[PDB]
Amino acid sequence: VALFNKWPLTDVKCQDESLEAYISIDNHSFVPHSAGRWSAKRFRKAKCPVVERLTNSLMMHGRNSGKKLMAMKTVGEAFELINLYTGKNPVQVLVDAVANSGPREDSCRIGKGVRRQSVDVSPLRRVNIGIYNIATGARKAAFRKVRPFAECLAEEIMNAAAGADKSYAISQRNSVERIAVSNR
Amino acid sequence: DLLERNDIEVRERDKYTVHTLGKKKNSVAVAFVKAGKGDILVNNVPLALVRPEILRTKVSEPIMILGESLFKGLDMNIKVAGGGHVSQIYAVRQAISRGVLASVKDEAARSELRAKLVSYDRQLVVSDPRRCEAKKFGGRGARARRQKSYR
Amino acid sequence: MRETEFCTHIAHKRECRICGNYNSVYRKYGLFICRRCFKENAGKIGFVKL
Amino acid sequence: SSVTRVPADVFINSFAAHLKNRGIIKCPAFTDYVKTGVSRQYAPRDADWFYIKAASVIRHFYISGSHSIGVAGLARKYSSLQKGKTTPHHTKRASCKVIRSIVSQFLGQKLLIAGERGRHISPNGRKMVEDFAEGLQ
Amino acid sequence: MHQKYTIIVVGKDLKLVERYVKSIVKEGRAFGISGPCRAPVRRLTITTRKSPCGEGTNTWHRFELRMYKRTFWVTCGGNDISTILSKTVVIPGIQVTVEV
Amino acid sequence: NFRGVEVEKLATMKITDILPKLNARCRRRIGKHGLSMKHLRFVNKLRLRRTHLRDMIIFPEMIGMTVSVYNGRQFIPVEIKPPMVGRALREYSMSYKIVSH
Amino acid sequence: KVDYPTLFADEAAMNEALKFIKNSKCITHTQICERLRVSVALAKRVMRQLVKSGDFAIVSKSSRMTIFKNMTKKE
Amino acid sequence: NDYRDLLRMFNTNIQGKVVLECALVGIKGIGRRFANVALKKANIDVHKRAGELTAAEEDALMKVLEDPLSHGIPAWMLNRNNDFESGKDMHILVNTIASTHRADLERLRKTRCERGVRHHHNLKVRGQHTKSTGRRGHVV
RNA sequence: CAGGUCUGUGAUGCCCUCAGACGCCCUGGGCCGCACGCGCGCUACACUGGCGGGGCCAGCCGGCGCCCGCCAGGACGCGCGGAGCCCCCGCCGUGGCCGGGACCGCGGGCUGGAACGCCCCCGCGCACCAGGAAUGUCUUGUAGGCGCCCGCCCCCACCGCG
Repeated sequence: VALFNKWPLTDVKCQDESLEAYISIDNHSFVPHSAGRWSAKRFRKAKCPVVERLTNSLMMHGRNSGKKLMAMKTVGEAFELINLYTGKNPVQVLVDAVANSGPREDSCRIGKGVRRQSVDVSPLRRVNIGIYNIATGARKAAFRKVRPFAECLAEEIMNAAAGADKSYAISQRNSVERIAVSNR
Repeated sequence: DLLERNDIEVRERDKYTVHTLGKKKNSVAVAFVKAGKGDILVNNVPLALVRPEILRTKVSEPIMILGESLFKGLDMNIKVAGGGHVSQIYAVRQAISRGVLASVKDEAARSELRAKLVSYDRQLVVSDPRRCEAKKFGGRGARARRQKSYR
Repeated sequence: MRETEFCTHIAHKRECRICGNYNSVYRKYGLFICRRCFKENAGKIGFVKL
Repeated sequence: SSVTRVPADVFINSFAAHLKNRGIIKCPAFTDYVKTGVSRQYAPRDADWFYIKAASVIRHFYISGSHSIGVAGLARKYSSLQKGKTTPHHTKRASCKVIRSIVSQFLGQKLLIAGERGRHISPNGRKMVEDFAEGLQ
Repeated sequence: MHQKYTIIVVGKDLKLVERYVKSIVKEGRAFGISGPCRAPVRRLTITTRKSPCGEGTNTWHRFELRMYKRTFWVTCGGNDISTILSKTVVIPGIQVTVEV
Repeated sequence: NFRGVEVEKLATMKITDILPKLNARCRRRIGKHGLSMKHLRFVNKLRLRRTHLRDMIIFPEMIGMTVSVYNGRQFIPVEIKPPMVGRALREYSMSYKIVSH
Repeated sequence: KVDYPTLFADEAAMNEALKFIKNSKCITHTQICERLRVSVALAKRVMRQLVKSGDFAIVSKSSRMTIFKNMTKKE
Repeated sequence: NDYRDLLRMFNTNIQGKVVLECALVGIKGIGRRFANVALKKANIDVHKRAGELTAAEEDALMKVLEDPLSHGIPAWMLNRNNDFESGKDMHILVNTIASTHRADLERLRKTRCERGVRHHHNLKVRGQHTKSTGRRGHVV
């Protein structure tokens, strides 16, 4: 299977053994349009191509609700712009970006009378927040700029994968985690 | 467009061994399979050239998993009506899978071929049950409701 | 005389059969029954619910 | 058959150059400065648009075969939304005169024959359309 | 003589129309009466507010009059089918019409 | 100046003569649809010289003569002048009054 | 805050602008418009000239976004 | 290499940078015979980006603008279609638009007419709702 | 429930009215005014966008042709018939700009007995660059986006029901 008729899933293995189970490349299908019901069942969401989850996160804000065909086109162009600069498999750079963008600690009240305490983010939530943060940083970046959505999405993934704080998603992870360390 | 009796109306006879029906989101495809050279035609048009250029791989997906050699030797005439473009691309992959499987029929090879498709993609050979829900009074949406001004 | 000042046509005078009311004629299938008048007479016309 | 084997757009553009080269249609040049469809607002910027529309309209009449589609039906095939109003936008048919002019030229050319109700493609015109299609292939 | 007489049965109730179908098919089966041609149901619909006034959350009564119509084809002598109409079971409130 | 013709020429201008020059509504009112006897009879009173007809449109000969028009309560006095010819007097007589909040 | 170069850039600085994009390993029309401050409308017409040259090959070509990488220029 | 700075044509500095079919769209905010294209299309080509308008071609564009039917432009267009006083149809552009508009507005004041009386009070003409959307800037 | 409807009703107690009528009609005008406050909605604030051609996809359910007109619409006939989004190639390209389309001046139509109703053509080019305190709806074919039909109806939907 070559996603966008160009990229295999053979070398795409997640190094993070805590997050590897919830990221799946086995179900990948050229063109991330599988109409499989992810809403059904508590953890069927986990068994979904990571690239399709990104294609579902991309279509937000209402003015762009439901247009998967346009989102997956962006994912292909973004992957080409990641291949063009990183010079690595872009499905594998996304896998590293999802792994890093996910914070491991959050703040919730915990049966307190507004006093939040430290909690541990679940390994599914880490994957869901990570992808959501990648797409929302790009969304905000391309709102009023000549820079296309594809270019900013390509750059957040490239920045997250290393861990550069320029990524809106990694800044969010460090803010969430730090509030969790103090509310500990 | 709505489940009309227009199977033979497009093509007269032609020894179409099977007449499968694949239906996704109010779109039905009647696919007619006969011995051929591996040609597949949809709506009197080459299957490779389909309207959602991005989803043109989804149409050819059953051929890839099953194998080109098994597909070779078949000619399929598919007529899709109802529904919309993406469902019509989902209906034709379902129709192609069901029809090619019909040639094996009750064979052990069919059970393997149904399992082979069901593993790569389940519901490729099984209809998707989801259908549109009705609008209810007091809401523009089927379940959405009007904003409450007070309270 | 009186005739020229009596019921001169300005437009159609349409009423619900049974109510003689101009409002809400509801002539969707030529059934000129009032919206309220229709609910009293729906069983007789045979109109039925889900 | 043939016109299907060649992608629809790669046929229409090549046929537009062909229908300007063979002198088929001949733009009225009075409809050249008009905008097709009440729906649009800024008029075609192509300047060869009449030829693209002419090649598209013969290709429609070819796939119609004996259906013999009317000019108003073709106008509903070029209908778009009238956007730019506070009231929500709705679909609006294309200008009838432009299409009527295109179908008129084909009837005189004998590329398309007249039929009960709407006109349909003539055999003589079909020959030109399919030979061009196979030639592109 | 030998013309084609079109019988059309228009009925609000499905069970009543199915009964007329059984009688018509049985009487004309010898005369080669055609099997019932069922028309797409005419689900004439009126949705009206349940309240005479405008008070309360606006509620709607969804009333549907479904009309079921069966077209029948018999080709034979006219006099026989005129009698065939008497032979078929008469259903009150259900109508039959013959068109040549 | 009014629609090309000078005022003296436009007052001599026949009603079907000044109509090609007038606007679309006027052509429908004086041409295709036309007017009834009561509208004509009011025009006849103007001819006699030497109303509730808001629908009636101004005719060229009537210029210079002031016609009372009902607003639904009182007969508003409306003068007839050259640039307003062919325009319904219903836009000249006002039923409402200023907002005055 | 706009890119004032709009039509046919300027004169002889156009050659240096061409040199800058050739220096980039891979380019996008929007990327030249921000990096060179020349507008993306100008970038499309500039790019076709250096694609005819054969300096860059379009890895992916779409009406939405067109992206190019240098075929060679290695040494 | 060939690009020129903004030229003042018709009392406005039309930017040389913006496409010529739309750089003329802001002709002092008054005029636009082309409807985005017709006037220039009749004489020259569009999409020029502007700043390359030859002065002779610029004069030719001015000539069609000033005289509509001399170039055979469609009578269905034109800012003025009947001339309330003159009786003739011609394109009215730039300052003339303001002058003609003031005369029409003066004419409704001269012959008392509801459109003018509403205009004097600033009350909306043509638009018929003031109960709610007539708040405007807290004043009509 | 003292919720709402006596103004849907040859449903109706009682009071009023009852030929200078509160009967029933007829002409004109209002309900649609508007310093303003508030409730549904609608369209925007752009590039995942606008604009041009091309592909072309429904369902509740459903007529068309030919010719003329810039459209709007018309004439003359007959027996029939189908979306947006999205996809594809161009263009503009971060500029209140070609975003947006409020207003406002001619003009062309329509329907009716009659515009003040609606449609359309060239202008004209408003706020709005993402909305405080608050608040609402929603768990799969759902939200949201996007069309379409019908009800009332001379014309007319930013509405309701689908």
